Amino acid sequence: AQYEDGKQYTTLEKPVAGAPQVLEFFSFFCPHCYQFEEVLHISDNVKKKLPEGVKMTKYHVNFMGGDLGKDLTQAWAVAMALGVEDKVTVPLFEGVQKTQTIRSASDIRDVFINAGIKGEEYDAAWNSFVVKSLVAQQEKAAADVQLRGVPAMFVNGKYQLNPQGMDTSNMDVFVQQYADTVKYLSEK
Repeated sequence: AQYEDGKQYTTLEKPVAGAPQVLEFFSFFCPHCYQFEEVLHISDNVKKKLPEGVKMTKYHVNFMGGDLGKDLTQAWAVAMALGVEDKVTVPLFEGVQKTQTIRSASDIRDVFINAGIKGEEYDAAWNSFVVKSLVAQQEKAAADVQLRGVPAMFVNGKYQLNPQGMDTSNMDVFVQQYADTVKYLSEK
C-alpha cells in the first residue's frame, strides 16, 4: 500500500493509554532537532494538515546535556504552563545551538525575560508544583513510549513515525511525506 507498517511508521508493541493525539519529543541540545524545527518546520507542517480538533503536544527530554538538559525540560514546562511556547522555541534553539550563549539556568531565564515574560512570573512558574508535574509528565511520557532517541513523534499513543523509511533526498518532499504520514496515522 501507500502507507506501510515498517516503512513510514512503526507500531508500538505496547500502546499507551490516554496519550496525546500527536506527541513530539525533542531536545534543545539536539542538532537533528534544530533541523527539524528551525529548518524543516516539521511541527508546523504536521499541524497544517491535522484533522479538526487534533492537538499537537510537544515534550522536551532530559538525556542530552546533563544539568543544562534538565534545566531546559523545566523551562519548557514553564513555557507550557505560561502558554509561551511560540515565543521561546526559536531563541532557545538558537541560544543553545547557534550562538551557544545558553550555558546556565540563568541564561535560559534571560530568553524568557527578553521575550516579554516578567521575572516574577517566570520565577513563580519555575518553582511551582504545576511545573514539577509537567516535568514528570514529560519524563513519564518518554517512559511510556520507551523512548530511545530524539526527534521522535508518536500518534494516538500507538504509532511511531519512521523518518528513516521515508524519501530523504528532497527536504520538502521529506517534510510533506512526514506531515502526510502523521495525518494518515491520526485518522487510523
